[PDB]
Amino acid sequence: LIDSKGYGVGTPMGSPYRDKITIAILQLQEEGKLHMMKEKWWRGNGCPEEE
Amino acid sequence: GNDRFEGYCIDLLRELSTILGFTYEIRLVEDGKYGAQDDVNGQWNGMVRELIDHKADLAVAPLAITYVREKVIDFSKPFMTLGISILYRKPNGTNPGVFSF
Amino acid sequence: IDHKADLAVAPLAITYVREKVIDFSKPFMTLGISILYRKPNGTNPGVFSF
Ligand SMILES: CCCCCCCC/C=C\CCCCCCCC(=O)O[C@@H](COC(=O)CCCCCCCCCCCCCCC)COP(=O)([O-])OCC[N+](C)(C)C
Ligand SMILES: *[C@@H]1O[C@H](CO)[C@@H](O[C@@H]2O[C@H](CO)[C@@H](O)[C@H](O)[C@H]2NC(C)=O)[C@H](O)[C@H]1NC(C)=O
Ligand SMILES: O=S1(=O)NCN(C2CC2)c2ccc(F)cc21
Repeated sequence: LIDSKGYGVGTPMGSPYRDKITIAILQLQEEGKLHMMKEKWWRGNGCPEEE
Repeated sequence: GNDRFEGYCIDLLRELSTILGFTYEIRLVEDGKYGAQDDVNGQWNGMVRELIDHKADLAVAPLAITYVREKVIDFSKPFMTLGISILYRKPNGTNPGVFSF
Repeated sequence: IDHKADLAVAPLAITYVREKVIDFSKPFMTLGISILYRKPNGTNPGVFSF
């Protein structure tokens, strides 16, 4: 990796939701749902080199 | 409706709707950009323009946290980590090695 | 919480429970939980391995 960055639900400048989205992301991450959704989409065909 | 879409950031937005409690209208951004301050005058494009102008409430999309976007909108705290990396073809040849023995 | 501090510059990992009582900044280092264990002591094939 060249740098380290990250995504994020963008809210307008001073919205009251960014302190409620932050809670509702940290809740999903400890429950393992942010990994459960990523394994549902980013897998696809698990390409081998098989040979 | 909202039933037109699928994917990661649609399944994320369902889970944010269940926990916090709201209804949501997923609207495609009209520009097709995300955010870019045009250096000739200074103006935003895409989603970051539609959050400064308060035409949106959330921006659930691959909207990477950068230094310049954070001074004009407020991001949440990351739902996915990453970095810039090089994409290139696999080399489809084999090393001959005639002295392989 | 008792306002005896202003910053908490330390390895204070962002968790769900700490975020509801204090406000973190946005991460200066990324990580995860991982297993620490000894290396297996290695191979040492003898010189009379044949
Ligand atoms: C199919 C082809 C067969 C052909 C020959 C068959 C004949 C019999 C052949 C070999 C018989 C050897 C006995 C078996 C030993 C068992 C293993 C052992 O103990 O290893 C010991 C090795 O230390 C040695 O014992 C080395 C001795 C080599 C013998 C020389 C071969 C015969 C010479 C030519 C004969 C013709 C001469 C012409 C007329 C004079 C040490 O144990 P280790 O833990 O395994 O070592 C690792 C530890 N370390 C690294 C610190 C050391
Ligand atoms: C695996 O390696 C460890 C690390 O060396 C071995 O344990 C000790 O090794 C030190 C080396 O400085 C000795 O001073 C100690 O006396 C060793 N402890 C003992 C012998 O109880 C360990 O023996 C190795 N184990 C295996 C199965 O290879
Ligand atoms: O853009 S951030 O919010 N802050 C910067 N960093 C760490 C410095 C690498 C990271 C590291 C991982 C992320 F997911 C997000 C960020």
